[PDB]
Amino acid sequence: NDNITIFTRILDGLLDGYDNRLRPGLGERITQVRTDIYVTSFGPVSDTEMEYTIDVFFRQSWKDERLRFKGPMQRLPLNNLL
Amino acid sequence: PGNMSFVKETVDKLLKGYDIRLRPDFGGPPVCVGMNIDIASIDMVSEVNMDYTLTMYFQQYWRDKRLAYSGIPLNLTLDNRVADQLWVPDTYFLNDKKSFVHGVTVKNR
Amino acid sequence: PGNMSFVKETVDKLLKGYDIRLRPDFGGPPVCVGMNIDIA
Amino acid sequence: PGNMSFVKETVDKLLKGYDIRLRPDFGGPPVCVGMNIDIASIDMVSEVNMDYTLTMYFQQYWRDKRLAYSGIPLNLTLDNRVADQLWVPDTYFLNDKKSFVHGVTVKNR
Ligand SMILES: *[C@@H]1O[C@H](CO)[C@@H](O[C@@H]2O[C@H](CO)[C@@H](O[C@@H]3O[C@H](CO)[C@@H](O)[C@H](O)[C@@H]3O)[C@H](O)[C@H]2NC(C)=O)[C@H](O)[C@H]1NC(C)=O
Ligand SMILES: *[C@@H]1O[C@H](CO)[C@@H](O[C@@H]2O[C@H](CO)[C@@H](O[C@@H]3O[C@H](CO)[C@@H](O)[C@H](O)[C@@H]3O)[C@H](O)[C@H]2NC(C)=O)[C@H](O)[C@H]1NC(C)=O
Repeated sequence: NDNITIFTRILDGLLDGYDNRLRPGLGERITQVRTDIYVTSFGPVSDTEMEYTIDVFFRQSWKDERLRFKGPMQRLPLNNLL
Repeated sequence: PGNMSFVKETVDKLLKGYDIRLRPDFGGPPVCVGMNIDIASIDMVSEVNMDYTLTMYFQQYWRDKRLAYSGIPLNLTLDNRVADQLWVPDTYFLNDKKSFVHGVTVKNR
Repeated sequence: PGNMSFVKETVDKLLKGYDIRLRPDFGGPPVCVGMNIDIA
Repeated sequence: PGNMSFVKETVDKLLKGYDIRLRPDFGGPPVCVGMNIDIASIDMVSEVNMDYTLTMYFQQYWRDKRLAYSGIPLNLTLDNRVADQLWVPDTYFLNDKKSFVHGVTVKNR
């Protein structure tokens, strides 16, 4: 009953004053972006244009210190509009 | 007072504070998205491309306890532009190569 | 008058409080929409 | 530690009051835009179409006094959405037939 309210409160309190123009750790650290690919399908290859099509899930991960939070659960699936 | 202003204020009260960034019953049990399809046509099938073109009316159906309203017996139908103000499932077609929602006059939603 | 300010404050009074989400005469009888086409 | 807030407020101070409409030193001497191109590849060259297709990295340099800052020694890289918040030259290719900026994951700016 209360979670869908306390998490909107948390998230609104999580990105107020948050600036997305800046890297996480802009002033102190290099940002290590862990990356991964799942190839859903490969091809077709084109000999005449010398190209090939590939369809993938492209996955990235990094740590943004601004967004660490405390709450009843340890992982939030957010709407991609965020 | 009156239906027009009454309905306007009811919808505003529904959407006031509605967080699109959280799914229905967030944190609780999963939301069940029932869906059904009416096929307009399969337009063409191509061996050289190993694909086919499908046109369909695609529909989805779920509860959002936040959008429950009282005092109005009607099934409210709203302009499609409300779709950008509501949470909707992230449904997608895995083997889709290329697709689009029809947009003549106004986007077909 | 022909004052453009008079027209502006007239249009703004039409749009103020206007809700695009609700059809004309909502809850009432259906809206009659008259189609017309000129073929190019 | 406090650098994050410091640089945030620095950038906000730069943008606050900044006018997109006016070129650097508007009314004063012209702005010098220096350009570089790194050719990625040249696609098909067509006699039948009397055209050729080119892919490149295209870079432009200019100085805008409104964006000077002193507290941060870094060459400050910013997310590409800032380009919509800054004046940028209206360079265009006078002999192009069809062209686009790449957007593979984010628009390549
Ligand atoms: C608002 O829409 C709902 C549907 O979302 C309408 O409720 C549905 O009304 C129909 C009758 O118009 C009900 O059908 C009946 O159902 C049973 C089987 O469940 C069967 O014995 C009958 O032959 C008949 O088909 C239907 O059950 C009911 N519910 C659903 C989920 O479809 C409602 O009438 C609409 N209200 C207004 C004011 O338009
Ligand atoms: C931020 O970017 C600027 C861009 O101008 C960097 O300036 C760099 O300054 C150095 C030092 O003057 C330039 O070195 C050049 O080297 C050769 C000798 O090796 C000589 O021919 C030139 O007289 C000149 O000194 C360098 O060209 C210049 N640009 C670049 C791209 O390095 C500056 O270093 C950057 N700062 C930081 C903190 O990253």
